[PDB]
Order: sequence, then structure tokens, then C-alpha cells
Amino acid sequence: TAYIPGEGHNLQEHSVVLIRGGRVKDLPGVRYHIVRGVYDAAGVKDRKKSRSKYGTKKPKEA
Amino acid sequence: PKKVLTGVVVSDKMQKTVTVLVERQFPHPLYGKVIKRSKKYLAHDPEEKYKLGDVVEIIESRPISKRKRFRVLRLVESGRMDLVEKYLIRRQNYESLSKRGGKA
Amino acid sequence: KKPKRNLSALKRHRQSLKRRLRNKAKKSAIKTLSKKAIQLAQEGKAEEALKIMRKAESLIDKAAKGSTLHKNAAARRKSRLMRKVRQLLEAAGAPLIGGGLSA
Amino acid sequence: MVKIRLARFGSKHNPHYRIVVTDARRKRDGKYIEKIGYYDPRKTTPDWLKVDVERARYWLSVGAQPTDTARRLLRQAGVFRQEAR
Amino acid sequence: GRYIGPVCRLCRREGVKLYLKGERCYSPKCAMERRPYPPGQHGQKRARRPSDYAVRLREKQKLRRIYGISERQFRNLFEEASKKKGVTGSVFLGLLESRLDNVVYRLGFAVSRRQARQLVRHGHITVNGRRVDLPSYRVRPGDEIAVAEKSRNLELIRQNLEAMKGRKVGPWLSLDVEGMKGKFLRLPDREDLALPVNEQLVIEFYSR
RNA sequence: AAAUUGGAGAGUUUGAUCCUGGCUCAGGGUGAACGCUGGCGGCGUGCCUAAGACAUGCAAGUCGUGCGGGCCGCGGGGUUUUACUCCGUGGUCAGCGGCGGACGGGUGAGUAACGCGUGGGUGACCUACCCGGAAGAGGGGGACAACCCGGGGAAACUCGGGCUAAUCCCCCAUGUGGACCCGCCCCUUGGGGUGUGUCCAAAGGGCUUUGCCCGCUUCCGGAUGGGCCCGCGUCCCAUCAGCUAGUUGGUGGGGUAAUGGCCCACCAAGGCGACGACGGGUAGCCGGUCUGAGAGGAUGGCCGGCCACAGGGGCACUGAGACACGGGCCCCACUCCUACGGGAGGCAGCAGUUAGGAAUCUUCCGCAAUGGGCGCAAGCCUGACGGAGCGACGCCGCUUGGAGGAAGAAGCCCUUCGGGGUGUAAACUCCUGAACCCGGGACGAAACCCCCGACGAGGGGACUGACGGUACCGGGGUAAUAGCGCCGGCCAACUCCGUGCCAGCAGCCGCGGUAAUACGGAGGGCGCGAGCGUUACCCGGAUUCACUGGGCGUAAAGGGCGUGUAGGCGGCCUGGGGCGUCCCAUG
RNA sequence: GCCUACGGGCAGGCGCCGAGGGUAGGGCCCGUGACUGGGGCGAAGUCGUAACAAGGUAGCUGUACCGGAAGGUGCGGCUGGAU
Ligand SMILES: [Mg+2]
Ligand SMILES: [Mg+2]
Ligand SMILES: [Mg+2]
Ligand SMILES: [Mg+2]
Ligand SMILES: [Mg+2]
Ligand SMILES: [Mg+2]
Ligand SMILES: [Mg+2]
Ligand SMILES: [Mg+2]
Ligand SMILES: [Mg+2]
Ligand SMILES: [Mg+2]
Ligand SMILES: [Mg+2]
Ligand SMILES: [Mg+2]
Ligand SMILES: [Mg+2]
Ligand SMILES: [Mg+2]
Ligand SMILES: [Mg+2]
Ligand SMILES: [Mg+2]
Ligand SMILES: [Mg+2]
Ligand SMILES: [Mg+2]
Ligand SMILES: [Mg+2]
Ligand SMILES: [Mg+2]
Ligand SMILES: [Mg+2]
Ligand SMILES: [Mg+2]
Ligand SMILES: [Mg+2]
Ligand SMILES: [Mg+2]
Ligand SMILES: [Mg+2]
Ligand SMILES: [Mg+2]
Ligand SMILES: [Mg+2]
Ligand SMILES: [Mg+2]
Ligand SMILES: [Mg+2]
Ligand SMILES: [Mg+2]
Ligand SMILES: [Mg+2]
Ligand SMILES: [Mg+2]
Ligand SMILES: [Mg+2]
Ligand SMILES: [Mg+2]
Ligand SMILES: [Mg+2]
Ligand SMILES: [Mg+2]
Ligand SMILES: [Mg+2]
Ligand SMILES: [Mg+2]
Ligand SMILES: [Mg+2]
Ligand SMILES: [Mg+2]
Ligand SMILES: [Mg+2]
Ligand SMILES: [Mg+2]
Ligand SMILES: [Mg+2]
Ligand SMILES: [Mg+2]
Ligand SMILES: [Mg+2]
Ligand SMILES: [Mg+2]
Ligand SMILES: [Mg+2]
Ligand SMILES: [Mg+2]
Ligand SMILES: [Mg+2]
Ligand SMILES: [Mg+2]
Ligand SMILES: [Mg+2]
Ligand SMILES: [Mg+2]
Ligand SMILES: [Mg+2]
Ligand SMILES: [Mg+2]
Ligand SMILES: [Mg+2]
Ligand SMILES: [Mg+2]
Ligand SMILES: [Mg+2]
Ligand SMILES: [Mg+2]
Ligand SMILES: [Mg+2]
Ligand SMILES: [Mg+2]
Ligand SMILES: [Mg+2]
Ligand SMILES: [Mg+2]
Ligand SMILES: [Mg+2]
Ligand SMILES: [Mg+2]
Ligand SMILES: [Mg+2]
Ligand SMILES: [Mg+2]
Ligand SMILES: [Mg+2]
Ligand SMILES: [Mg+2]
Ligand SMILES: [Mg+2]
Ligand SMILES: [Mg+2]
Ligand SMILES: [Mg+2]
Ligand SMILES: [Mg+2]
Ligand SMILES: [Mg+2]
Ligand SMILES: [Mg+2]
Ligand SMILES: [Mg+2]
Ligand SMILES: [Mg+2]
Ligand SMILES: [Mg+2]
Ligand SMILES: [Mg+2]
Ligand SMILES: [Mg+2]
Ligand SMILES: [Mg+2]
Ligand SMILES: [Mg+2]
Ligand SMILES: [Mg+2]
Ligand SMILES: [Mg+2]
Ligand SMILES: [Mg+2]
Ligand SMILES: [Mg+2]
Ligand SMILES: [Zn+2]
Repeated sequence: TAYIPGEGHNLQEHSVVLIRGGRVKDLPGVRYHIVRGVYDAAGVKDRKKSRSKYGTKKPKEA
Repeated sequence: PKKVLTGVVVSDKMQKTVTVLVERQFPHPLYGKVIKRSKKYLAHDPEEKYKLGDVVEIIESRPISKRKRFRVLRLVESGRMDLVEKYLIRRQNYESLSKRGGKA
Repeated sequence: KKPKRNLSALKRHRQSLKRRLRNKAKKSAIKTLSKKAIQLAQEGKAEEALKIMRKAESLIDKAAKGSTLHKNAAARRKSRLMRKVRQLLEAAGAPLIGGGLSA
Repeated sequence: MVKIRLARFGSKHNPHYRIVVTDARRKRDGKYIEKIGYYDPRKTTPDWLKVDVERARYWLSVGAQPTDTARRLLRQAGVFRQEAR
Repeated sequence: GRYIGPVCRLCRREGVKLYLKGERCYSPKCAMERRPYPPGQHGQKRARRPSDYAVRLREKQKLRRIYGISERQFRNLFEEASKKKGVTGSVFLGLLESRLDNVVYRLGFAVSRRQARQLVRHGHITVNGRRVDLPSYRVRPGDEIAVAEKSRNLELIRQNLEAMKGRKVGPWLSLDVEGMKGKFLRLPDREDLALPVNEQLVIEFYSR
């Protein structure tokens, strides 16, 4: 089991995803995170800050 | 230089051959104490001349049998059973040390 | 469906078989003929055993000059054969011919 | 057969060779018997060829047939030249 | 690349004058002359005491910023300076000062260190008769650092050498104003350079 | 491994405190991958996984100056029905023969081993081609391909008959010399000499033909490359403690270049193990590399050295050399052809296909260079190699401007409404001129060869560039990519707004339940910059396996107590030995 | 059977060793897995209240028996037991 980071996602019963290292202290038995923006894991929409850590590409006209 | 070691006879029981027990001291590669490791060499005795308890010199040699790669070089000092005892008792104790069992 | 050709490799194999045969022949000639030798010495026939031992000796040296044996490998068998013969005419009587043997 | 040949030691587009004695069969840049001077084909320096004659002379004296470019370089430092009358 | 961006500002973050600018860094305009506090919304507010890291860090930056230079080029020199027989604190500055970009500025061909890097890179500089345009090229003693025969006529080239009318050049250097040549004589001993840096703090920052 | 050149810590158990102690972080590194971003060059470097399967193309040939002939032709001759036939010659094909194919290239499966490292031994040995020295090449005969003729098979291929050349094969002679038995002399494991007996050589080709060049034979030494053997070093588990019967030794015999249970026969009952045998697990080893104050840990692609394998397992044949990756024979598994009798194949060579995977490149150029094979040479071959291509994968270098320019426009942000901030930043002024345009344009390449000279030395001459119209030079010439992490503490960087134990952050302690410097956005700042972060892994921090350098009354830790085996350790004086130890010289 | 110089050679035939396979019988290591043991957890509730104060029967401990469990008692031991 893998944490899905980000304010809101789109994961489902057959989503193909990619996972990395990184535990979550609050959720025990979770020693992997899901990488966002690869396979079937969208980047966060609307994210304007730590974007590379959430697969969001740099928006124009900002 | 063909190697030359010095050691003691611990075995008659072979045809034209003796077991020689050779000691070597050296400082421990990390803890630097001097440690006393040892080895057994099988040495060609073409004349039975060397008896057990003999300290002998032994020399690197054209291969004799599977294990025999040394010839007995000369006698250093004969009659020296204390050493041989230490070999045998070290051996005897091995039959303890087991796990199939022991006695009283 | 075409086993790609390597003309000069096969040619080598072609030759190897040729040689193999030539080599067998010389070798075997020695075997049976050296056997002829040692046999006829155990029947104390020094006029004949040495007659052979020399034809044996020659045939041996010939397959050395070629590539059937090594100069040592031949030499090895000459020592087998010759000594194995002298030490068979102990068990009998004097070396007639003189043959290939020295006294 | 032993040879006297060149072993490349430069970079890419920076060939720097090394004159050497080695068994015919070894990798162009492999374990070599003895080094006998360097050679720099681009002549980036006033000293783009050294040889150590007397050694090379020794090795030729026991028949270390040298490659063609090597004979040339050897010849140039006069490994072969005699004297006088 | 190298740092391009607003400078009288680092002038201000370091709280001392870096002379990154040029003709006005000397005038009543360096904003150190007008707003000696650091940039940003908060530079007005009273400071917290610096951590040891803080002081070690900033003293590094002050020195580095003075000289142009990327941290990767900077650290690599401090590295080289430690591998030297010498007092690395000093050896470092000597190495820094050996940069063509810098040698040129110290020579007085360029108004500033930044302007100097262009003068180099756009090919306006001779080193020993030849062209050089790497601002990182190391000048050794005995080197002659000239203006290109071509670029001899620039306004700033001539305008700057006319300030040399009344400046005099560093003690480890020699200027040939008329001939537009300068010679690099020896490495500057620590006492020649009078930067506002505590080199030792830099060293300390790197031994963490 | 030549200045003692070298050594930083912090958070977290409590209401507080000191100690113990674990957790965690900052550093450096990568054959990396993933996110956001991505302008240029130089040098490196790029299947870590399935040692899975592989379409296609190339990857080792060469010599006509060893020898005969087929096919297609050219000339030029002699001649019995105008058919035959002699000579020279071009092109092509393979065969016989010599040399190479054992090097070069790939890979890391296996292997914990004399495999590797390191130092030695070989009186126990081999070594094609090269080098030096000594000697010789005299007679005679012989077979198989090619080729012609004929039969089996679907194919792959295959059997039979007949002709024949050679540097191919074979017998006789000379034997300088060598080999073998036997005896003697020195030496000492099978070393050197010596004496009778025996036994052993050879090949021819080319021309600038009464002597030069290439090759042949036996032998002695050099040279180089290998076989074999021994000392020492070589990971984890004792919750693997006993292992072994060709096992351990002998005598004889076989085999080999040579020692040896390496193999075989007979005889003896040995061999190894707590200094860890045997068993299980894991791993190619090193020069080095990463880290570290060191000591140590970790690692061994790329370069170089050794090893091992070439779809799994056997096996030997040719030969100087293999038990041979692109050689052979058999078994198995796989794939394809098939007329169901049978046959074909082996990228862990270069490039590429495919699967697997987080992930790893062009079916490119060139034989100009260096190196290798064959050749008298010209040359042929060479996916060795020299280069280009693709990938910020790494390091390094370069750019996106430079100078001037307000008590400081706008917009955005904060505001105590006074003002503060971005910010000389922008605008705007001058200056420079990456890109790009035109022109020139490389070094790497001078030998092989040919000529003079002697075939030597030495001198003269010509041919040859993949990269590449590249680098570099000269002239012209445009202001001309910036992004990413971070801002509660460690830790450089602070404000507003939204949100309200939600959404979320989170390496650790923790944050968020209406004033959040910790979530999210914004302004502002810090840190690096064609890069920045993330994950994974090594070393560090971790004196947290403590050799350097730790402990055990209560923190984890003294065996319940004794006896005593192996082992470890051990008083005072004198003398010998010189093993440890220390010093010098040398390899 | 083939060749021959009559010395012998070649094909072929047999035999040992032998990869591999067959039958029986052991030992070992991974894949899956019917049925199961507790255990640690993890949101604040059930029924107790054993321990911490002499915790309201001083506490702990080995070993027994009872109890589903917490615990109770027996026999010793310890003070790390309060006036
Ligand atoms: Mg290039
Ligand atoms: Mg070799
Ligand atoms: Mg506590
Ligand atoms: Mg607290
Ligand atoms: Mg450090
Ligand atoms: Mg890192
Ligand atoms: Mg992209
Ligand atoms: Mg693959
Ligand atoms: Mg691989
Ligand atoms: Mg193929
Ligand atoms: Mg020839
Ligand atoms: Mg013709
Ligand atoms: Mg031909
Ligand atoms: Mg190889
Ligand atoms: Mg094992
Ligand atoms: Mg060695
Ligand atoms: Mg040969
Ligand atoms: Mg030969
Ligand atoms: Mg010779
Ligand atoms: Mg001669
Ligand atoms: Mg026939
Ligand atoms: Mg011949
Ligand atoms: Mg002798
Ligand atoms: Mg003869
Ligand atoms: Mg003839
Ligand atoms: Mg037996
Ligand atoms: Mg024997
Ligand atoms: Mg392995
Ligand atoms: Mg340390
Ligand atoms: Mg080290
Ligand atoms: Mg290792
Ligand atoms: Mg390699
Ligand atoms: Mg390697
Ligand atoms: Mg394969
Ligand atoms: Mg195999
Ligand atoms: Mg091969
Ligand atoms: Mg092999
Ligand atoms: Mg292959
Ligand atoms: Mg490939
Ligand atoms: Mg896939
Ligand atoms: Mg060549
Ligand atoms: Mg290459
Ligand atoms: Mg690049
Ligand atoms: Mg990337
Ligand atoms: Mg850079
Ligand atoms: Mg304002
Ligand atoms: Mg400006
Ligand atoms: Mg202009
Ligand atoms: Mg050229
Ligand atoms: Mg030239
Ligand atoms: Mg010339
Ligand atoms: Mg040529
Ligand atoms: Mg002439
Ligand atoms: Mg051009
Ligand atoms: Mg220009
Ligand atoms: Mg211009
Ligand atoms: Mg612009
Ligand atoms: Mg930090
Ligand atoms: Mg701070
Ligand atoms: Mg965040
Ligand atoms: Mg934070
Ligand atoms: Mg925030
Ligand atoms: Mg901002
Ligand atoms: Mg910013
Ligand atoms: Mg440690
Ligand atoms: Mg200690
Ligand atoms: Mg402790
Ligand atoms: Mg306690
Ligand atoms: Mg305790
Ligand atoms: Mg006690
Ligand atoms: Mg106890
Ligand atoms: Mg004792
Ligand atoms: Mg003692
Ligand atoms: Mg004592
Ligand atoms: Mg004494
Ligand atoms: Mg004494
Ligand atoms: Mg002494
Ligand atoms: Mg001593
Ligand atoms: Mg010592
Ligand atoms: Mg079997
Ligand atoms: Mg209670
Ligand atoms: Mg109570
Ligand atoms: Mg009660
Ligand atoms: Mg009861
Ligand atoms: Mg009681
Ligand atoms: Zn300023």
C-alpha cells in the first residue's frame, strides 16, 4: 500500500501507477509513495508551488 | 629458494611417509597479538628413517603423491614427545565437542 | 534455409580427417609391432626380437619427425620398448644380433 | 614473435603513442615487455620523439621485428645508422 | 549561467559595498548610500542574531559575489587551494586574483568585474600576443595582458585608461597605459588585497 | 603512501534535570532512474533485468613466387576430310597444398578454488612465426580431390568407379648433430660429459639467371608466450560437527610436453576437522575506485592484468598451441524446413528485433591512422580499431549581455494609510556582438613502394584523410533560453489571504480543532543555476562491534557454584641460540 | 570384405570407462495452499481492578495446582518491602 500525495487525485481499480520510497508516519504499514504524473497518476491540477514533487508542469501567463 | 619448514612427526602409519606438524607465529592482522597457527605437511620418507617425535626439516619438492609435495630434509632434534601429546590430546578432545551425545 | 558457408573452415576439417587417418595408421603400426617385439623376447628369440625392435625403433622415430608424436613422446616409447626387452633376455639368454642394444 | 610497435595513449583526436616491445598477439594497448620511448604524431612539442637507442638496438639484436611506422621512427632517431669508412 | 540580475542589492544583503557595479558604485547612488538595509519586505525590521552557519555562510557569499563566479567554480578553487602547499586562506585569494576576468579589471581596462568578463569573452583581450576569451583562464606570473589591436578604439577602453591618469595599479602588476598593456608580476600576497572578507570564515564554512 | 596539512554536530524519552540508548537529519559519491525545466561545446560514458528468445546485414581470412584443372573468352602458331592440336594471356570459380583460424572481440553463468593477489620452485616441462651459431638438402617410388563417368535423397547432402600435379604422402642413402638402451666420469630428484649398438633429416618456387631473393632439414643458445607445483592472503551461518573409501599412502604399469590417484591393477589402513573439516548461503579475483582524520567499511562496468564460459551436458580430432564463440562427433531442451525416412540452427562479436524492466544508444562513416592475419611486393581481409550519431547520464568550459539610469513610473504585495517593498529592477541612453552570413582552411601522413647507393647505412621520388569543408583564422554581424528546491527547529530565508483536526504537510520532533512564519495561493526572501529536486544504494556522521576506540552494582550485560582439558598469559640473576622483533644492502 | 612390398594397414566386430535414461528407496531446498496459534497493533466503549501509596491481602520470583483470562493459593527464595 502506497500513499497518494496531493490535494486530490484520480486513482482507480486498475490505475497503472509508479511508486517510490518514502514512509508516512501516520499511516502505519505504508512505506511507499505514489509518484504523480507518471502512467495513470495525473499531476495535481492547480498546483502552482512545489510542482516537480507533484508532476505539475509550469503554467503560462502566470 | 625451495621452501624449508621445521616441524614434528605425528604419524608413522603411512607407507613411505610422515605427517609433519609445522608451527608459524605472526602478528594478528588487526589485533596485533602474536598468534600461533599451525599446519600439517605430508613428507616423503624413502627409508622410514624418521620416527615420531622427531623434529625435522622438510623441503619443497617435486610432487610425490596427491598430498605429498615435500621431502624430509634432515633431522633437527629427535625424541620430543611432549609436542606429539599436545597433538593427540587436541585430537582426542575432538571426540567430545559433538552433539550426538556424551557420557559420565 | 541456407547454412551460411565458411569454405576455409570446412577445408580445415576436410584435412583434419585426412591427417587423423594417416596418424592412426603410423601409431597403430607401432602398437602391434612393438607388441610383436616384447612378445618375441619372452620366448628368448634375440635374433628375432631385436630384428623387430629395430624396425619398431625406426617406425617410432619416423612418426616423431612428422607430427604424430613429439620428439619426447617417441623417445619415451623407445625407452619403454628397449629396456622392456633387455629385461626379458635376462629371463633367457644372450643378445645374438647386437641389434639396437649396447653392452 | 616479439615486436617493436606503437601503443596509442592519447585522447580522442589527441593521439599520443608509445614505442614498446611486446608479443605479437597482445591487445594494441596491453601489457608490454618494455617501453622504449614515446612518439607524438602532431608534434605539439619540440620533443615529439624520443627513443633510447641502446635498448632498441638490444631488442632488434634478438629479433624483435618492428612494425613499419616503428622502423621509420626508430630509423629517424638513428637506431640503424653506422659510421665512417 | 553566471549571475545576471539585479546587483546593488547584494551590495545590500551583505551589508557592505561590493563594487559589482562600476562608475556609480563610487557615486552617491550605490543604494548603500541610500538604503543600507537588505532587500525585501523585511529588511527594515531589526535582525535576529546570526547562527554560526549564518556568519560562515554570508562571509562566503560576500567573497564569492565580489568576484563574479559560480559556486561550482568557487568551491573547485577552494578545493584546489587546499591541495596547495601554502596557507590556503591566502592561496585561495591568490588563485581567485589570477582569473583573467579579474586581472583585466584590476588592470583598469574594464570599469568593473562584470564589464571585464565581456571584454574578455567578446575577444577584446590579448594574452601574450594571442586572443583569450575564457574569463576563467589563469594568468601566471610573466604573463602580458593587452587590449586587442582591433579593440584599441573603444570608448570605454580609452575612457577607462584615462582614469588610469590618476589611479595607480596593484603592486603585483604593471600597466603600460599608452601601449595598452599590463604585465602580471607575481601573485598578490594577502596584504596587497584589502577585501572586506575574513577568509578564515570561508575556510571554516567548507570544513563542515 | 615525504610541510605531524588532519578530526564541527543537531533534533527526539521529563514538569524540569543528568546519564544510558535507539531513531532521524545535514556531507561526499553513482554505469542511475523518476518529476519540473532544458541554449551551445569538449572529453568521458550508456541492458545494473532474462547467461531470455532471436529475422536481416556484416563480424577471418589469405597466398597464382607451392600445384593441377572447370567455365567464359582473347590473342599467336603447326596441321590427315578442316575437324583437330601447340603456345602465350585476361576474367572467374572452387579443389589439392602452406600459414592464420587458440590472437583480436563478447559475457560474468559457474567457481570460496592454487581461481585470483603475492613471493618462489621446475634435476618434472613445452614454445609456431622472429634472432644468433653450426651443418646439410643425394637417389627412387607413391595416393586423394579438382576433373570426366555412373547410382541413392524431397532436401540437407551422399556412396561407387577411373585419370592426375605439387613445398602433399612414402622407402633408400649421407648424418654435422640428435634420440634410446647399456657401462664409466663429474653433478646431484630426470643436470652435463663420454664410449660401443641402434635409430632419425630434407622441397621446392622467383628473378634484374655461373648467383641473389623467398622457402626446406637436423641440431645448440637467445627471445617471447604457456603447463605444473609450493608458502602466505582470500565473505557469511555452528539453529551445519564430524567428513572421507580412489578416500590417504605404497609398488608397478598406462597417459602426458612434464610432476601427480590424473588413470588402472595389486598391497597397507590411512587422510581431514573446533587454528572450523563436511554442509548451506552468497560472490568471478586484482591494479584500483568511493568514503573516511585515520584505521576501517563499501565496491571491482568503463581502462589494464588473471580466470571462466560460448543454448544445457559429454567427448575427443587436427595441431606449436584447443578439448576450440562465428571447427567436429553424440544426448537433451527450444525454433524452423519436411514428401514424416529425416535435416537445419546457436548475436554473452558490431548494429538491430523482441520480451523483461524504473532504466541503457545508430541495422551510421571509414580502413586515412595504430594494431593484427596472409603475401617478395602491389594488395587482400580486419563491426580490432579510428571517427560521426542519439541520451544534460557524468565532469568541465561558454552564453542569455556591458556601462549609465529616480529619493525611486506602472502593475503586484504589505501598511499603523504617514508610508514601506519588489527596485537601477524596468523604461530610456550609449557600448559590446552568442546566433548567424561571406571568404580562407588544417595538423593528424610517411612509411610500405620506386630510384640512386650494396640487398646495409645513407640520400632522392611518388601515392594515400573516415573525421571534414570539420577545428582553426580573417571580414561582416543580431541584445539575444531560465529554471528548480526551499523559507517552524536541525537550516540560509516572513508577511498577507483562504482554510478550520477539513483539505493537507511530514526525513525526525511535529503542524492543521477561526488570528497557521509548518496546509494551499500570493508578494517577498534564501540556495543553486542548464540545471534543480526526488527515490534507491555505498561510505560518513555511528568511539552505535569500540585495533585505533566501548561496556556489564541499579541503565542491555558476570556463567547458579565448583573441578579442570585445549588454549592464552606468567617472578629474580648469568650465559648460549637468534624464531619473533629491530637495522642495512639488494630483488 | 579392401590395399600390400606379405612386415603390416584400413573398414568392421567385441569390451571397460561414460553423458543420459529406467525401477526402488531415502535426504534437501523454493512455489501454492484447506485448517489453524497467539501476537502486535489501531478509534473509545463492555466486565473487572492485579500492579504504582502499606495500592487497601507488602511486592517480585522459580515451581506446582485451580482458572478461558486477570489473578488466587501452596513451598521456598529475594528487598528492588512501607511505620
Ligand atoms: Mg569532434
Ligand atoms: Mg598471449
Ligand atoms: Mg521514562
Ligand atoms: Mg514534553
Ligand atoms: Mg567530513
Ligand atoms: Mg546526492
Ligand atoms: Mg521533457
Ligand atoms: Mg537482452
Ligand atoms: Mg548482462
Ligand atoms: Mg543469422
Ligand atoms: Mg611463396
Ligand atoms: Mg588462364
Ligand atoms: Mg584459389
Ligand atoms: Mg580473448
Ligand atoms: Mg560452498
Ligand atoms: Mg606467480
Ligand atoms: Mg603449424
Ligand atoms: Mg609445421
Ligand atoms: Mg635459423
Ligand atoms: Mg647455412
Ligand atoms: Mg577412387
Ligand atoms: Mg613434406
Ligand atoms: Mg646422460
Ligand atoms: Mg635414413
Ligand atoms: Mg620429390
Ligand atoms: Mg581399493
Ligand atoms: Mg606411479
Ligand atoms: Mg554469480
Ligand atoms: Mg570515523
Ligand atoms: Mg583505503
Ligand atoms: Mg571483494
Ligand atoms: Mg575490458
Ligand atoms: Mg575488466
Ligand atoms: Mg543466448
Ligand atoms: Mg558446452
Ligand atoms: Mg574458432
Ligand atoms: Mg575453453
Ligand atoms: Mg556467434
Ligand atoms: Mg549485440
Ligand atoms: Mg515492457
Ligand atoms: Mg596495417
Ligand atoms: Mg570505437
Ligand atoms: Mg552535453
Ligand atoms: Mg532528467
Ligand atoms: Mg556548468
Ligand atoms: Mg510605492
Ligand atoms: Mg543594466
Ligand atoms: Mg556593430
Ligand atoms: Mg594530411
Ligand atoms: Mg607533415
Ligand atoms: Mg624517404
Ligand atoms: Mg598503403
Ligand atoms: Mg641498385
Ligand atoms: Mg565556410
Ligand atoms: Mg568574428
Ligand atoms: Mg567586428
Ligand atoms: Mg533581452
Ligand atoms: Mg543545509
Ligand atoms: Mg533560520
Ligand atoms: Mg511543501
Ligand atoms: Mg517545512
Ligand atoms: Mg505557506
Ligand atoms: Mg515571488
Ligand atoms: Mg525569486
Ligand atoms: Mg564505525
Ligand atoms: Mg578495546
Ligand atoms: Mg556503551
Ligand atoms: Mg529493572
Ligand atoms: Mg540489569
Ligand atoms: Mg556470581
Ligand atoms: Mg543470570
Ligand atoms: Mg595448561
Ligand atoms: Mg609460555
Ligand atoms: Mg618470562
Ligand atoms: Mg635472560
Ligand atoms: Mg643472550
Ligand atoms: Mg644474528
Ligand atoms: Mg631473527
Ligand atoms: Mg621484523
Ligand atoms: Mg547416472
Ligand atoms: Mg489493586
Ligand atoms: Mg496489594
Ligand atoms: Mg482484592
Ligand atoms: Mg483457589
Ligand atoms: Mg510467599
Ligand atoms: Zn553597488
